[PDB]
Amino acid sequence: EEKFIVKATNGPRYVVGCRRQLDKSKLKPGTRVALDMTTLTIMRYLPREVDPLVYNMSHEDPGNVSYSEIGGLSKGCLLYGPPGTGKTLLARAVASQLDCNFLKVVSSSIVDKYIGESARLIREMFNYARDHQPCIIFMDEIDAIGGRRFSEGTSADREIQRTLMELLNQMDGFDTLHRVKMIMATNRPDTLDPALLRPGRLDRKIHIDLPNEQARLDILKIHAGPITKHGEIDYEAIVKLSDGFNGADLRNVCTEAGMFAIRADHDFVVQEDFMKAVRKVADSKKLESK
Amino acid sequence: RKGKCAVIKTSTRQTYFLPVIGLVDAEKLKPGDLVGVNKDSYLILETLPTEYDSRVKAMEVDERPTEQYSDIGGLDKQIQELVEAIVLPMNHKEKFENLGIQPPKGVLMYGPPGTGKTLLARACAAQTKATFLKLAGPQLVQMFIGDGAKLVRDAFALAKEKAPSIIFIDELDAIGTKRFKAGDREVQRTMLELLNQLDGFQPNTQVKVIAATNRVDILDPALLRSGRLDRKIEFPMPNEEARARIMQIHSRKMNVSPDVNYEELARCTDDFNGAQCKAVCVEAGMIALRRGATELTHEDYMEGILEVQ
Amino acid sequence: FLEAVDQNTAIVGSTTGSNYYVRILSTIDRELLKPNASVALHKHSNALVDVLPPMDIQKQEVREAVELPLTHFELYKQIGIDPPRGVLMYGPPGCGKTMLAKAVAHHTTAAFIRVVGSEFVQKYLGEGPRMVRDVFRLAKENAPAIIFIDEIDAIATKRFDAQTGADREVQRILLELLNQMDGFDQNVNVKVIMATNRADTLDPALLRPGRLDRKIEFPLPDRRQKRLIFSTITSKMNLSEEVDLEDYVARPDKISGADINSICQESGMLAVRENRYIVLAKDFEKAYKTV
Amino acid sequence: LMVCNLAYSGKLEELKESILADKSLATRTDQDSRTALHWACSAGHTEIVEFLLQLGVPVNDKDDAGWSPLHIAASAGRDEIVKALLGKGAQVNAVNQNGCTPLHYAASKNRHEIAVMLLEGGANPDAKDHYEATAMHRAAAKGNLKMIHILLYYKASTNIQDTEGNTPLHLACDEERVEEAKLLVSQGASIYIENKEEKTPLQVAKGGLGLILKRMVEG
Amino acid sequence: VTMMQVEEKPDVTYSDVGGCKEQIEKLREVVETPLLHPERFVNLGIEPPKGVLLFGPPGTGKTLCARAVANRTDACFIRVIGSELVQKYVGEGARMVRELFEMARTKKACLIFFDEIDAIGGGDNEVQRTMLELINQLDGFDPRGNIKVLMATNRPDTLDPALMRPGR
Repeated sequence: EEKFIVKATNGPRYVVGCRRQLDKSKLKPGTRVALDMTTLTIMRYLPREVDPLVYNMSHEDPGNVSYSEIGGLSKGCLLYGPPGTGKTLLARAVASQLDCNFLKVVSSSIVDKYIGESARLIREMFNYARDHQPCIIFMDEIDAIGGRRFSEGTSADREIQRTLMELLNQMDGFDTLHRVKMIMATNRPDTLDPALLRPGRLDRKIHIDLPNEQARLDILKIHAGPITKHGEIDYEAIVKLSDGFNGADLRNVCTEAGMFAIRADHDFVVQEDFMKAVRKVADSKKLESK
Repeated sequence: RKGKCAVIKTSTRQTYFLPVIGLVDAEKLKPGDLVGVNKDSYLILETLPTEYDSRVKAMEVDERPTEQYSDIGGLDKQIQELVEAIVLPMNHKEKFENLGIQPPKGVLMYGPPGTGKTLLARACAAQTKATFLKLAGPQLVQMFIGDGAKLVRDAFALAKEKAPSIIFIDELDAIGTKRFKAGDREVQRTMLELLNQLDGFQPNTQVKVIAATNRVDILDPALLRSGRLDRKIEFPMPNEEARARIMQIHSRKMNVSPDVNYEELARCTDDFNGAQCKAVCVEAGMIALRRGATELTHEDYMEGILEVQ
Repeated sequence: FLEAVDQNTAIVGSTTGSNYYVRILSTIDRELLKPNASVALHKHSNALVDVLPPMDIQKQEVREAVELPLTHFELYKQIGIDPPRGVLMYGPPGCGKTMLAKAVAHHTTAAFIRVVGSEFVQKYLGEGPRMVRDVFRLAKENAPAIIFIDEIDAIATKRFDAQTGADREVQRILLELLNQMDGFDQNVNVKVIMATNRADTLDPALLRPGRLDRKIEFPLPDRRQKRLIFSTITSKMNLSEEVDLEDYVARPDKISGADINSICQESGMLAVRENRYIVLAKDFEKAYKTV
Repeated sequence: LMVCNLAYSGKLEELKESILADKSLATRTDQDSRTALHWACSAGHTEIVEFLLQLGVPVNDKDDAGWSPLHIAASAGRDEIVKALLGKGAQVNAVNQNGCTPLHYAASKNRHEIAVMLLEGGANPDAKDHYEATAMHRAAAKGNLKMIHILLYYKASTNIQDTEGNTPLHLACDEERVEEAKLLVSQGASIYIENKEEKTPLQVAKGGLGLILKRMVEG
Repeated sequence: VTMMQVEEKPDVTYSDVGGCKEQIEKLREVVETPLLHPERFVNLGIEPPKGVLLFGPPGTGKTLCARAVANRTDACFIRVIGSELVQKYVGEGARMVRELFEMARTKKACLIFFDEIDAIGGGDNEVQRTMLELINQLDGFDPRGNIKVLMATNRPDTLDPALMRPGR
């Protein structure tokens, strides 16, 4: 109980003693510890971790105002792709607020270049979700893995649709998901696997757009924060003329009008270039909105 | 009595124990290499990032090119937005706080091939004055697994770690295929990884990533974002007027005969591109030497057009 | 420790693999001179102070020949001693070695030593004897367990050259326990079952009578095992009246294979599409043609 | 589809109101080319198939593999469903995925009534599959003696060469069926035909059973 | 193999023109004239021509290579075959081409011939290092961008040198 056997990383094994400061709590076997070159004393232990577990448990995003910067917006959630963006600013807004973790699930992690045994990763990662009591899952850009398998799919499509069969077997199969939550983000609400569009999984549907005048005005005011303008202020023309646009791309069009105003290297920016440059550039977005 | 430590690994495959020590650390504490260490005490004194694999680090080490933006003619209405979009984000960083402006990081320089978009984006890279770093599409497809992650994290390792530079890539459409095993799905792992590094990274306000596609047949719908390829300025095939302009400014150095009405060459140049007329200029500069007459004649235009095409 | 060349002096192999020649200390008696022991020298003096301590024919035949002597003590003494303690199975095409082991593990409630033949193939040649002596002593001491040695062909082949001296050393360990089992013929509290898939390259010492007096075979057509392996999986799964078992007991008669229950589980993983409520022939013959 | 659950669980008024509200649901199929007739025959419901067959659903609707509903009723053991499908004019010799006939699967369940109904309508007693095997090879492969006997009520052959060259006597002796081998031999089985591995039925039989085989041949 | 590949030997002269009346001038004006008249091509034009490209059917191949070696009126130059790069311990190609181009800088702008590009063109990423780096050393004018460019291959199945060759 006082002196035990240690196993060094280099390969040779040794035996050490007990230091008068530490106790027998951490001295139990199965815990990686640290040693000294002189007298082989023990200063403290060394907690194990995945070389990659630090990466999977460290990526963090700060910012607590983003939860209140989403605009006038009062077992699964579908974030589909009508003419309005912000599917990442909101998930990263609450995810940046707390999220209780950073368990991000990228749609490019189900590639499985080798034989399609991704069931070990569905049951492995979802088994981690069932192990850890709190868990929040994000599924961004699911349209790439959301093939409708209308015709006879090849071996590349059959394995992805087989992972979708595991998703069926773990959503409406023999396993409940009352505590875990998944956020299915995508781009086009037409090829979203109508077999998966059952309301048993996706309870509500949130059309990320700018329908309300108060939501477009609110997002316009939170994006129009650090910009300086002339005393003539009129937001009702910008909000009124904008019909069914993208939020972050409305920021890109407004800042594009701020650069259209910086071409004439004027410090103050009148709202004329906002109406005519948001007008014309937004019409170019309507041209490229096919 | 606060807890703070780190795991060390020597080059000789020997693991030791040591806490986080040294001077004031700002960019440190990352899992990197090339750190300072004395003889046997094994302390951390000077940490500096290494980025090993020089085959990817030294991909295209170019300081600055020779050609400038004043070598073309008839494209200022569409290239002026890019010249602004590379000059104002380099010198007017002070005004970016008064106005709250963040420049876009993804610009889509798309159009038909042979338009000289590579040499034109490089011609603007001479005006950027920053470090120019090329990258080819077919370079991501490698024999070993997980190489594309090392190439992408290497590109953002030199762009993130190094000084403000310029990274222009080309032939992105050759690998931007949205297939529904498959290699282009591996390029969807690496590609969607890069898009995740252009979507999940808010500190990406650093060095831009300029891209160019020779065709927009397979257009990835996920390439629409402020940080992603949002600047979509269409670059069509230059007409005989624009081709006579870029061929005139690209041929302003050779001894060209003053009796050029541009009507014969304007008629012969039908559905051509920029680099094709550049090849006609170079070919004329090739046979005009062996023609005996040091002055460029008028038949050399159609002679080169029918020669190489 | 490697070898003892004379009295009060021996050689000792270091952890790095280099062998050291160190005169042992006079206080230590001859008990610590075991060839396969965990000796520990000093870090500088390099002296040792103390060592560290390390059907129905095979169901009826294995039944009465195996479990009947197992559940009673001293029967080896009071039955007119005969050694059919070693039972050997054969047949490559049949999967086996899992359902008979499960049946043994369920009919009897005791300890079981499941050790596939490649369990001692390591870089340390001396770990083998430590493992088999620890298992032998915990078997003879704790309870009459059963040692399941499988695939003896890879560790039971003759060898004349010294390039593979590890295999000749572990087959000399097989000779060592092959003589200890001769010494353990009187009231040993362990059973040694055995299964192999190759009989051509087997050593003649194992097949010598008195050691392995049970040599059972496996048939290529597992018709009754196909019936029981389909009934044991369809008894819990949804029962379809359309499902037939005659073409699926006649086709594997020609194309014989292993893990048919796992093939039915693959058929369920293909029938979990939720479009087909009960499995049918589509995923049966499709599961056959896939795997 | 929903009609898969309606015909699966046996919802009477839900399926009746569903078809009376939308007549297309009867002709609609799922992703496995299975209509409501295949689900109601696989479930064994009488009234639902009486309504679907009363409306006049095609009885020869085959799935992707080619499984006709008469195989489902024959293997299903439901005499009334065989009465309905044969009443509508089902193909007694329909070709399935593996080229078998409903006689093999009705023989698999040892249902004598279904075999009488199918063989009475004009089913081939010597119908061979892709592997050149008839119902006697499989019924003998499980031990359906009376099924082979009622197959002999229709003058079926007892010497069909299998894909390996095995007669029904070879499989009867391989199954260790003494009475079945003595009955097949007594009814016209051949002991001289050899298979691909060159083994006579006498050699295939163990325990000296070939001596009483040939003894019953000469006796 | 690097110093083993050094070649200074007299060989076939110009007398073996193989019937190609125009082609022998298309290559003769680039193998003979730029060295004999350095100022005529700089003043009369902008620079002397780059070179020619002999490929296609083998036939009597390598004869015009010796014709080019003996055609130089000063000193027979070095020729380089391409079948020496596919060997064990890959990576030597980099130092090989960098030291033979360094020796090309030492030989006062001498001419270097590269035979058998098909043995290094057309996994193969370890070859892509040597041939893509080779393109970086040809298109890269650091050693020289004016002396000589010539490749000899049996098949046009080398697409990377065919798409990178229009540059220089």
